[PDB]
Amino acid sequence: DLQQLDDTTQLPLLSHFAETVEGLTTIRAFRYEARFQQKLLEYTDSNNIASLFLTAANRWLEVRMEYIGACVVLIAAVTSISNSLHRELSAGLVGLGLT
Amino acid sequence: MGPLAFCGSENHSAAYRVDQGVLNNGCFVDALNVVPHVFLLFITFPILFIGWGSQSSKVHISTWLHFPGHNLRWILTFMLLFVLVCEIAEGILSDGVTESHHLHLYMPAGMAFMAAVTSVVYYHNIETSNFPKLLIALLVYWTLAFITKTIKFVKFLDHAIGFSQLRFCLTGLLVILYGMLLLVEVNVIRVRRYDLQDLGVRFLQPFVNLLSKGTYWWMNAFIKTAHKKPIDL
Amino acid sequence: RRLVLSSTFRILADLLGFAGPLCIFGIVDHLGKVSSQEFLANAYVLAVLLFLALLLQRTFLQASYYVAIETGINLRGAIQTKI
Amino acid sequence: RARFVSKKGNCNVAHKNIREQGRFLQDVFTTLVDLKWPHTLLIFTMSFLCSWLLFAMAWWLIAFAHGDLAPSEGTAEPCVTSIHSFSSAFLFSIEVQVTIGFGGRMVTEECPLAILILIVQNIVGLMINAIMLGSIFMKTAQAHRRAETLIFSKHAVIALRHGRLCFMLRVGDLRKSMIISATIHMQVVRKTTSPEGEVVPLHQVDIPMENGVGGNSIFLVAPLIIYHVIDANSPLYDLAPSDLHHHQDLEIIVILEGVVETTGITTQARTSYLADEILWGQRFVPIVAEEDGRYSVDYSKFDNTVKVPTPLCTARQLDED
Amino acid sequence: RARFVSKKGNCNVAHKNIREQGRFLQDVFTTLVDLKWPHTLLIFTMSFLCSWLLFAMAWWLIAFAHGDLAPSEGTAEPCVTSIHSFSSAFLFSIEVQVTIGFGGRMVTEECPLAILILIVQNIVGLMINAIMLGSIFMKTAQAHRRAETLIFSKHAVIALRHGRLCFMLRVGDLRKSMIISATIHMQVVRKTTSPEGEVVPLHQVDIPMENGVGGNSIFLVAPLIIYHVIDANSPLYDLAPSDLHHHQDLEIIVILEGVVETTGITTQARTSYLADEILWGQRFVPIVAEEDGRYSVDYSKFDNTVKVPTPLCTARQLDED
Amino acid sequence: RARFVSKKGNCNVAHKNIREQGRFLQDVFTTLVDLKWPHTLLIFTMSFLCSWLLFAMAWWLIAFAHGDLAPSEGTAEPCVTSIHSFSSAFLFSIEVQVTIGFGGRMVTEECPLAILILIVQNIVGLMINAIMLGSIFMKTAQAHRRAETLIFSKHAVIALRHGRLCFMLRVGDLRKSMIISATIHMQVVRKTTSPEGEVVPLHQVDIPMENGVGGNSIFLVAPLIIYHVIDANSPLYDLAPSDLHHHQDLEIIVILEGVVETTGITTQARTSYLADEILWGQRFVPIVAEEDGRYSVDYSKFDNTVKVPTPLCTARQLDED
Repeated sequence: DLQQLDDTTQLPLLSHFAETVEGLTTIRAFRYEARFQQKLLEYTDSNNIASLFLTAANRWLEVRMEYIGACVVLIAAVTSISNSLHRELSAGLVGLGLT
Repeated sequence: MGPLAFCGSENHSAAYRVDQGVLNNGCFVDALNVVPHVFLLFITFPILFIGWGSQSSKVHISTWLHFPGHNLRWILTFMLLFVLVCEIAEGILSDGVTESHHLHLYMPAGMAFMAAVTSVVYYHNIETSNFPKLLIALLVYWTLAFITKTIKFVKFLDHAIGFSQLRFCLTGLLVILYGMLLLVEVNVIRVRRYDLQDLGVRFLQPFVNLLSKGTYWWMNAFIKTAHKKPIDL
Repeated sequence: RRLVLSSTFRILADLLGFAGPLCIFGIVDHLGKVSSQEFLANAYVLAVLLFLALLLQRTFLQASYYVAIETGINLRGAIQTKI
Repeated sequence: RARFVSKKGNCNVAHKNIREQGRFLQDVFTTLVDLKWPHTLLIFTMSFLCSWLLFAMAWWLIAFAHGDLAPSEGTAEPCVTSIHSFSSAFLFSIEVQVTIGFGGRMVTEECPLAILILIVQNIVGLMINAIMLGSIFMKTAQAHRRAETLIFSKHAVIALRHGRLCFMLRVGDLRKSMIISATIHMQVVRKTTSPEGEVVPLHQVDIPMENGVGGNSIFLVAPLIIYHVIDANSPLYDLAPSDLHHHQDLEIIVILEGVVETTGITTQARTSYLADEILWGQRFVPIVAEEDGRYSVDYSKFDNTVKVPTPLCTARQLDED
Repeated sequence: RARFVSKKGNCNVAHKNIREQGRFLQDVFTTLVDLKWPHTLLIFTMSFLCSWLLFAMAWWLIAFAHGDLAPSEGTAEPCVTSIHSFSSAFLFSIEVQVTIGFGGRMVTEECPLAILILIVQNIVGLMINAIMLGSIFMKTAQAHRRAETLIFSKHAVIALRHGRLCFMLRVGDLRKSMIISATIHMQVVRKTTSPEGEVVPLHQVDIPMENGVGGNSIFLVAPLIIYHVIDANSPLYDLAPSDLHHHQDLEIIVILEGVVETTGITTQARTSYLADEILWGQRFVPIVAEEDGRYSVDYSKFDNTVKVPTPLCTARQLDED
Repeated sequence: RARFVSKKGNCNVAHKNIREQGRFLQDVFTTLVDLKWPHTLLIFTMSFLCSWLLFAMAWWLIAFAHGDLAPSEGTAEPCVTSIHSFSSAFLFSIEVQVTIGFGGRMVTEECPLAILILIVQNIVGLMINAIMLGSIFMKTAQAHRRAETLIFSKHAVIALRHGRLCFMLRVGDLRKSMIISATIHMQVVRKTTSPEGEVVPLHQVDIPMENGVGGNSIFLVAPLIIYHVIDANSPLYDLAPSDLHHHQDLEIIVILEGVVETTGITTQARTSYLADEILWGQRFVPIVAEEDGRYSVDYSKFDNTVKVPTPLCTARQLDED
């Protein structure tokens, strides 16, 4: 849904650029330049807030996935030392486990 | 494994004795260490229970002013929580040599662990209320903890066990960080004494805590409300 | 300055990337048959030290990542207004 | 579709975005008795356990600081007798702060610090005894639990009396405790709009209760019929019989306020009515009977109503025949 | 024939068929102080005896579970000292919960279960001390016992003053405790019928007290005459002199409400009048006298009345000469 | 320039030259709970320490007067056992007056003077327990700390509704505790002059709240807009739009009074408005929203206002077109 928000704010900005390259003599003819500059500014603010929200969602996903990726290292390290201290993993195969 | 003593149950029940130099006992100095942690834990759970802890049962749910020292307290807190988890480990490996269950090695930093976590929950709920100077419970905690750790550091100096002991380098690192927390709290006293504009902004990641800047806890409400509704412009 | 904030977050995240092979060296150098040298050669505390160092490495790497995205987004808005 | 107050008297308000949490922090007492009951017993038990355990650690500090927890005992007499554990000091703090005071553990006059910590334990323990027992008595002594022993009509009606239309409902009292200065506020609340364009979403405007003086006071012993006669300055003047249905924005709330004669603390009974809870052209039955020299009201007959012939028009239209 | 309120202020209502007993169950506190006094001392004594005997069985369980009730004693120290019966544990629960705490029976630190049952005995005993002592103080502190020290006239009268008919009665205060904001509600209650056919059996409609502002407030220090002037909007406008007799459906009740200045808790004094308790064409005597710089009211003269010549017609008929 | 009441509700009055200090001396209780909190804990601790130390000197007098502080002991049994210091008698007075009662120091039946001083210590200690614990409970139980959880509008407005000008403000409640009989007194206070020459410096005259009955009572659950319609008998009839600026002598204060339903004790919330805090020709936004069957008010939107077109003239001038 954040991806759909990003593409639905991506297309009015590019069609605004494609409009204002086409009707440039009319838009400069009406002297409306600062107002369509302000319409451009509004379109870029909506584009920047939707790409920043997709960014913060992706950064949320990557900190949660790598925090539970760190739990893999903790649990596999403690079962390698708790099994290799008592029983026989022959004290070299734990380097594969940790690596 | 025995009755839980706080100290040496062995050596024909020695080291409870105070006899000569009264602050020269290590059991006396960690018994002086454990008193500010229970003072914050027993002043703070009432005011956080009555002021933020489900007093507003589901109906509170927006502008977030930060106090100065804001990155420094949380980064210095994670240094404290790191080195005090090393104190819990270096206590329990020193306890596990002889079967006597000396509880002076791990119980006072267990209370300091609960005190440092509830101190940061006290700071997190004393900002965004912006009652600014109900921090006088917190400055009391850094004064008493810094005072009893300097007594523990010079009493470690008086037995001349220094730089070989991990408990010595541990407690000296705790000595310099407790004064660091005390100087950033007197920096909070320094500006003025005993705002940020927010008009429908909803992207909170510049102005949130340092931990929740780092692991993005503000976004969790947006991913909770995304299952309610497809979100809009 | 936001780029050097992003880069020094990647400097400190990749400085904490180089804890792991030292932790592997310490753990299986312990398995060949309290002072500090015995305290940094116990493999249980050395494994939970590896856990906290990798934890801080991952959150500093994603903080480097976010502030680089935010600097590029303010770049894109500024040069779109300049174009 | 969404009612303002419930039929049991609870209000369906969400309270979005209360930013000012420091004004919640400046008050503690109404926040303390504001809580639901297992939080009150949790703050009761953990406040007492907090004070007993912290003063128990203070007595354990005193007995360690004199070396009385050392079992190597000479002849010098301890500051508190017969403490040789932490749990003996926890028993000693439980003997001090509750003032049980058994005497196998007791204070002697060796330590002046034990005398000063006994003084501040007795002051702090008497102060939390005053605050926590008066707070639990004000918790159990409120009359918000009174208000559902003042049962209202499940359906309100509208009927014709003395030529005019009167909005009628009935309210019953269930015990012999009378309510001093029983005041009635009937508020009709809906979304209205100004002629100048101000739209207000829940506009609580009151209708006056028709009393006979004009001041709203009743004497609720027997269940009596509260009636407001719809006049031209009342906002129910253009109410249709067809308007009394679901999803019509029309809500009447009836507020009974008074003070309970047994407790002495005041109360507020509230109910609501949706627009399809109003029965057009109906009235109540007489529920009061007399036998053997006494009067008798029937609470099985309390929501019982009866159809009567009324004209099916507004009170504005009953000024035009 | 059957009066609504008594002359002593009690109301003769029977309350038929209250089916909803769960709303009586949801409240306990006003039901607890609602009771007559030997039920209150029975629930006081049996609540305390219930808690002492149940915690006495808990201490007897602890002393059996350590085997300290076995008289075959070695050297291992008991959890509570010197309990060797059930009745010694009942004495020990009476020492704990009242916090008498003698010390021949006392708790030692062997059993942690004894420490936790001592904690929950002290919490439950302090909680029932707060509830039962505040409940017995709110039982003895109410001002429903005030209301028969505010004695009304035994006979009410109707007389002529300022051209018009005024319904008069007198109310006396018997002590030096003043009543703040003394409000008067006079309600005439009878079976009336609507013009549209609604018969209501006990229709409590109020008459306004003639004050001088219009708001009902008096200052009862001396016994003063409450008078309501019968006007055309008052419902006593067509009252005959021949109507004041027995079995006429006409009942006036007079409600004096205020707050006692000594206790601080509010009160309600109520009386009634039957139709043959109204004396037509009579008035009171002046009962106030002055001597030695002070005023004196005579309570032996308080129900004393006097015949005066009035016309024997209605106030409707006194607009027609 | 100088406001009468603050925006937080405190009043800026100096109280010059109160000569009659004996009427302050005749009352002690409202002066005692009148104090700021560390003076209350100082009078609490020093009242208890005063009574314990003075009765400790009385027990030290008794133990000196029998010669029990002489260590030359024969066989005659002391009046209090095991006192041989002043501090043992201070411990004994702390055992008596708190009723801890350990028993190593205890009273025997030799001295009748010890029995009478034990009786008057127990009476004086129970009396100061009743006064000091009820005084500290009435100190923590007041509802002046309630009044800043009843937040008013930071800016008041004046707008047009039903043809006329209405002075509008909004007041919000922040918790689920309702306020019974919420009364509004809006007072406009300024220096006015009589036509006969009497200049009064702070003339508090009230404007009536427009309710719908005329009696000032609201039901504050949702935050609602208090409006007073400016009429010809109101003193804001000649108010200009240009008059709403700084150093104009015009002050409105808004008094919200009621009783808290949780505590049972009454409250008073007050705010003020300066003349440049009034925004001419503006009104509030609608802050009430409905979602999922419930209503929602927005306290972030609570001081949010909006410009509307009004004529820039007085209400006197709006009778002249």
